[PDB]
Amino acid sequence: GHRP
Amino acid sequence: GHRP
Amino acid sequence: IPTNLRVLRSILENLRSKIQKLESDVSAQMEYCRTPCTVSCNIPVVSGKECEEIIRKGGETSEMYLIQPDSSVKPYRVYCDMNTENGGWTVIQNRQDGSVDFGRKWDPYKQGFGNVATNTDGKNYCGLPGEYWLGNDKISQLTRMGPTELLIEMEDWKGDKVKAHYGGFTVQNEANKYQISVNKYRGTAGNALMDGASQLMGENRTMTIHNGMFFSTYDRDNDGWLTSDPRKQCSKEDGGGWWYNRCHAANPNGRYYWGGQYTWDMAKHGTDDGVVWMNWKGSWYSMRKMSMKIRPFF
Amino acid sequence: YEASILTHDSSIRYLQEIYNSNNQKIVNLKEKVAQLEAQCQEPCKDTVQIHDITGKDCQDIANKGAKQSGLYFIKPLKANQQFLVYCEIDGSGNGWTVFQKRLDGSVDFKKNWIQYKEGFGHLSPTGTTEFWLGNEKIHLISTQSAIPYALRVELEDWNGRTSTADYAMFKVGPEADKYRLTYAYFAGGDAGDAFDGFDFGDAPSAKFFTSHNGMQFSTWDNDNDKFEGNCAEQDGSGWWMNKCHAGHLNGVYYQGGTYSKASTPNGYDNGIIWATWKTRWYSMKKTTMKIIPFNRLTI
Amino acid sequence: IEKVQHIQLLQKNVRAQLVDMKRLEVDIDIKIRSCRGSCSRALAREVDLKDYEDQQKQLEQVIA
Ligand SMILES: *[C@@H]1O[C@H](CO[C@@H]2O[C@@H](C)[C@@H](O)[C@@H](O)[C@@H]2O)[C@@H](O[C@@H]2O[C@H](CO)[C@@H](O)[C@H](O)[C@H]2NC(C)=O)[C@H](O)[C@H]1NC(C)=O
Ligand SMILES: [Ca+2]
Ligand SMILES: [Ca+2]
Repeated sequence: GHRP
Repeated sequence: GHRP
Repeated sequence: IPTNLRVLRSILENLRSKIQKLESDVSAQMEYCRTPCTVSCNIPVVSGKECEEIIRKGGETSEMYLIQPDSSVKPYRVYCDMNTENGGWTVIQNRQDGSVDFGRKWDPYKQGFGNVATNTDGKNYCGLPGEYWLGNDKISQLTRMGPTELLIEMEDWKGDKVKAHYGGFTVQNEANKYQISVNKYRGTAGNALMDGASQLMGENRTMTIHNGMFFSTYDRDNDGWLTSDPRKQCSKEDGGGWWYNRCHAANPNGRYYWGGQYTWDMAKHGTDDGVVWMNWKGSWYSMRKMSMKIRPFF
Repeated sequence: YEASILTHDSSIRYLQEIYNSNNQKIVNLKEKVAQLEAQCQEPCKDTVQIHDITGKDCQDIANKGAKQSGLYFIKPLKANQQFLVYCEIDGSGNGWTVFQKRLDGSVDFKKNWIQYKEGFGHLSPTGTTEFWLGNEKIHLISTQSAIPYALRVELEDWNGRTSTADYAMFKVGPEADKYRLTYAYFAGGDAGDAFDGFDFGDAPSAKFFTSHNGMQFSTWDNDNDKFEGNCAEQDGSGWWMNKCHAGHLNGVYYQGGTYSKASTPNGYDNGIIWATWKTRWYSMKKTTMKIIPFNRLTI
Repeated sequence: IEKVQHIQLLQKNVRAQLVDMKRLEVDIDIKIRSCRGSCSRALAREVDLKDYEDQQKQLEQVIA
């Protein structure tokens, strides 16, 4: 997943 | 063992 | 004059029966041998020249691994001990249940025999070693790759353990009758390979030293015992192939006696055949466990 | 009670008879023992066997005549030594070299750099085991001179549904470049292009930061990702991490498929996911990554 | 004498066949177990040397  |  | 034919008749009738039982047992085993035992050993992905390279490559569990000492010969199966003394040990000989015959001729001992490993009960890989002799050609090629050390481990039927460590170990090829050489000993089992039976003196002790000996099998006499009688060969008497001298202080590939303790009247030829290591338990005690492993020496 | 002296003659012979009888029976038993011996020499029969046919890769092998899928030895041109692999051969003469496989979570994929470089897990003739072939081998297979390869990804959920994702000109760089993953383009597949990244709605650049083309490989003990943190370490795996991922085939094997934020220690999605086919919170039941020369993929 | 000689021989033969057998019993035990690593199964069994040892001290007696 994306890790903002 | 040996063989004298 | 008194009671005699009484006792003599009793024993003979008893033995008659014993023969009946043995014939039964042997007859039953022959039927079981119409089909073989089996195993399913999935092959680990990691491979290397030997177990030491494999452990340095991440193979950290003791099980069957495929190794390829050199691009010369094809890869082959071996059991790697990745837990004993920092792991990286390539097992070349293993005894633990008498499940494999070791009284074999020159060629089998040359090619290797037995079972490298068996299934870990419910697993797809073989994480348990079996009994086997890696193979003289193979053991030789492995030891000549570079300095090699040898670790010999044993255990009696009570659970006691002792080890014989050799910092240097080499085995020449077939042309040199797989001549053995070891040095730099240390351990708790006593240096039987170099110094001989610790329970003998002078000439008697010296003739039991293995260091420097050629390898002998019952069909190939290269022992340090000169005789004219074809039955007076260390391998024919002490069972199996080994670097016999005249004859031994250690008999790792001897006959597997259940229970440990055995005596001259049980032995096929009266000699002390059997998984023997005199420097620790004497001549008439057969180890429950016995193994030989190697690793590159640093 | 001790019989007459005239009995000693008959009694003495009776023993001499059975004694000799015993002897003959022994000589015959010893013989039978000899015959038994010749039957107990062979080792147990191992069911897993390796085929003889060898070559540069599974396709080169399938070209030489091999028909059944199983364990084979291949040795790419630059390879210093041959190694074992699992080949998949269909009825069309196609030989795929499988380099990754998940199917039961029996193998821990939280390995280090060396382990991912050399490979871990087990190879089976029935293709029923989990494993990672090894970055170096993958690198060697996909970078052979003038042979462009393709990567096929196969997924399967816990409902029997399977999907695939193809990638043309699949390549894996050398250790010097941290086994960087690259490819020419998505070649199609009902599994969706997870390598192109996925808009997670987290930011205006979720797409870019979860794309894998061009990403180097990463493990907890060797961080080469585009994140100030350590993707490989947080998700506990080895992979071509960005910041962090849209497709994570080497993640924690979640039994059942469905898992959640609470399932993890940190809270991040670390399962065997592929965002274009299932939610980041749906770990696959079966996974397989295989390669083959591109010219072999449908004309 | 006549029958005293036939009996001398039987004591030497029975004493030898007891040792011979005690050995075959061991040989068989070892050989059967060495099949466990080759054949489908190895016949489960156990050796009772006692019955051989007792019959030996029992014989040595009457011989005296
Ligand atoms: C070398 O060994 C031989 C063989 O004897 C056996 O091994 C001994 C170490 C000891 O354990 C003996 O009890 C074993 O029987 C010895 O042979 C001797 O031979 C002479 C004549 O041939 C005989 O009179 C002796 O009785 C034998 N030994 C004895 C005292 O039993 C030999 O003496 C041993 N020499 C050494 C180096 O100790
Ligand atoms: Ca000789
Ligand atoms: Ca980072």
